[PDB]
Amino acid sequence: EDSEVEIEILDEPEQGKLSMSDEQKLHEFAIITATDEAFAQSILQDVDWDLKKALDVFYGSEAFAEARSAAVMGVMTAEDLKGFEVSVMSWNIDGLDGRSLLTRMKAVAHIVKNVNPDILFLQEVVDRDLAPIDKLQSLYKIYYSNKGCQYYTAILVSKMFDVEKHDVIHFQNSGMYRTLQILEGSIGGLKVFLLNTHLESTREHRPQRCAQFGFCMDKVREIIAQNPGALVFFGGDLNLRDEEVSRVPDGVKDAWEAAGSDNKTKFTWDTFKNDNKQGFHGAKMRFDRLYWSGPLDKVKFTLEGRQRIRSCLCFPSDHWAINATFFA
Amino acid sequence: EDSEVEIEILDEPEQGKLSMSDEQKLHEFAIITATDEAFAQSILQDVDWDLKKALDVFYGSEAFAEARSAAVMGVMTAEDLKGFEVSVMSWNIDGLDGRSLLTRMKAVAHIVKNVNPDILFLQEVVDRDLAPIDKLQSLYKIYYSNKGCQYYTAILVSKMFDVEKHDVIHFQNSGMYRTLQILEGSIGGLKVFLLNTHLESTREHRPQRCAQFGFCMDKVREIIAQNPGALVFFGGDLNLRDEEVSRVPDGVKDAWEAAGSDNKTKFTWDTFKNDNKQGFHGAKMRFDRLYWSGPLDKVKFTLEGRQRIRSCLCFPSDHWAINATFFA
Repeated sequence: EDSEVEIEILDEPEQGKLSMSDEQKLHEFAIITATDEAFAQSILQDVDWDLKKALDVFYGSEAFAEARSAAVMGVMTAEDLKGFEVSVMSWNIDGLDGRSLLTRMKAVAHIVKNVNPDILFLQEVVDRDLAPIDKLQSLYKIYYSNKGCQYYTAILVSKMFDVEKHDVIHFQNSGMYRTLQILEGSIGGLKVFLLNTHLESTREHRPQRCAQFGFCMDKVREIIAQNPGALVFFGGDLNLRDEEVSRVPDGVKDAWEAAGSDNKTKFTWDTFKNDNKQGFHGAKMRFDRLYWSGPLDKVKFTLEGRQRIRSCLCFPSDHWAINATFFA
Repeated sequence: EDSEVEIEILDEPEQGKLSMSDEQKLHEFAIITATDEAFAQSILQDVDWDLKKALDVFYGSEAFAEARSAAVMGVMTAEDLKGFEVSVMSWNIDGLDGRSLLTRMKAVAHIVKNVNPDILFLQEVVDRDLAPIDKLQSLYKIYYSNKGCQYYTAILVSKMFDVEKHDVIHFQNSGMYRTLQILEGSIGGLKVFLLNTHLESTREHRPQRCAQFGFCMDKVREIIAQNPGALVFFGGDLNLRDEEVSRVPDGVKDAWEAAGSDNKTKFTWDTFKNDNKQGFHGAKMRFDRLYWSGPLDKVKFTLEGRQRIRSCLCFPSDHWAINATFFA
C-alpha cells in the first residue's frame, strides 16, 4: 500500500532467492558486502554463523568502523612521538605537619630540582613556609587549586607547557576541602590534560572517596572522548585501598602497574619505613597513584624523597613521591 | 607479604563482618554508598540483587555518571533554545538531465527563495546553466563539494552561519565520484555540523552504498562524541531501500520519522507522480533523507518542488525536495 516500489531491471533474473551451510554463508556474506571470505570468517565465527546478524554487525557495529573505513577509503602520529618522553611527579608533601616545615620544604624543592620532572602534582600545600616552593617559579608555572584555604593542591608545569585553562571543582561531599584540579594545555602540538586531586582521607571516608574517584574517572572519560590523541594524566593522593578501585575506562592504565608492578616501588605511604609518623603497629599503602591515557604506551616508575634530611633527621614527608616517565 | 597493611583505629570494633536477605542488602548498599534505600532499590532490581555487582555498577558503570555527579556535586541550555528554529532543505536537482535545464534551475532558485531554508543540501549540481543557483549567493554562502567534476554536491548556508571549515571526503569504493561533504560552523553560540552526500546509485550498488552509509554514520558518531551540545545534520540523496538502513547511533533520528512518519510526505522519488522520468511500471522510494543529533528534539517535515513548471510542463527535478524544521 504505502510500501516502496522497486525499479525494474529488464534483463535481470525474474526471481530473487531464499537456508544455508557454512561455506555457502561465507560466500554469501562476501558477495553482499563485497568483502572477502577470509574476512567473512572473522565475523561469522563470533556470532555462531548468524549471517543476518553478521551483516548488521559489519555495517552498524562500532567495533568494525576500521573495516568500514578500509571498505570505503582503502595530530600525532607515531614517528613524531618516538623519541619523546614526559615525566610526571606526584607528592603529598604533608604541609599540615608543622615540625621542621621550612627545612622540609627546602628539601622538597631540592629534590624536585634534582629529579627535574616536566609535570609535578603537589598535595597538602599550605601557605606557611611556602617560600622555597614559590621559588620554583623560575623553572615552573605554578597553579594552586585553592589558595586562601588551610591546605590545597598544586600543579607545576615546565615553561614549555602552554596553559589553555585552569579549573577547580570542589567536591560537595567532602568535609576536608578536597577538589579536582584540572589544567588544560599542550606540549608543542600535543594536547595535554592534567588532573590532580587529594581524595577524602581515612578508611572510614570510603563512601566519599569511592564516589569522588568514580566521578573523577567520569571526567577523564569525557576528556578522552572529546580530545582523541590527547595525553591525559590523572592522579595524586587518592587514599585508595586496593579493593576500593572501581572499573577504569578503556585506554586508561595505572602507571605503577604498567611499569611492571614492582614491589620495590609499590608503597608510597609506609609507616614501617617512614618514621615521620609513628603508630604502635606499622602500616603501608599505595595511596598515591597516577593513571594516564594517550599515544604513549610505555612507562618507567620510581619513588623519590626517600632520603632522611640530615639537619633535622626526618623525611621531607610521610609520603614518598611517585615519579613516572612516559614514552613510546 | 607485599599486601597493604591497614591503619589501626583503637576504639573500633575489633572484627569485620561477613549471606544476606533483600532488605538487608538494601540497607547494606545504602550504608556503603552513603545513598538511600530508594535508590538502592533501582540498581538492586536490575542485576537480580547482586550486591557485590551493584557496587561496581554504581561506581564504575557509565550509566550512573549522573548519580555519581549527584553524589559528589549535589553551551546551550534549554531556555535559550526554546524559541529557536532551524530549517534544513535537501534536493537532488537532477542536473544531469539536460532537458530544460536552465528553466528548471530557475524554478529551483525560485522555490528555494520561497521556502527560505537556513540550510540547503543540493545533489547532482552541474557546471552547465548553474547561473541562477550561483545567484543565490546574495542570500547564501555556497560551498561546492567538487567543482570541475561532471557533477557534485553543494551546501548553502544562511549568512548568519559562521563557517569554520569545509572538508570533502572522496569515497574510494565509488565509481560515480561520490563524496561526503562536511561543513563545520556555528549559528550564534551554537556549534553546527553539516554532512551532505549522494550515496552510490541503483539497487545493484547496494554493497557500495551500504558501506558508504555506515561509514558516514561513523563520522557522525565521532563528531557527536567530540562536540557535545552540537547540532549535527547528515543526509541528502542516500538512495536507500528500507531494508538497507543499518543501526544508527544513539541520539540520531530520521527527520521524517520523528515528524510522525507521514505517508503523505514519505516518498521523495515517485515515478507514479513525477513524470520527468518514465518507466513501463511506476516506482517510488524514500531516497532522500535527513538525520540529526542535538539539543533540538522536535521536527516538522514537508516536501517541496512538487509543482509542474508551466513554461516547459515538467517538474524542477525527478526528486521532490525534503524540508525539515527543527525546534524545541
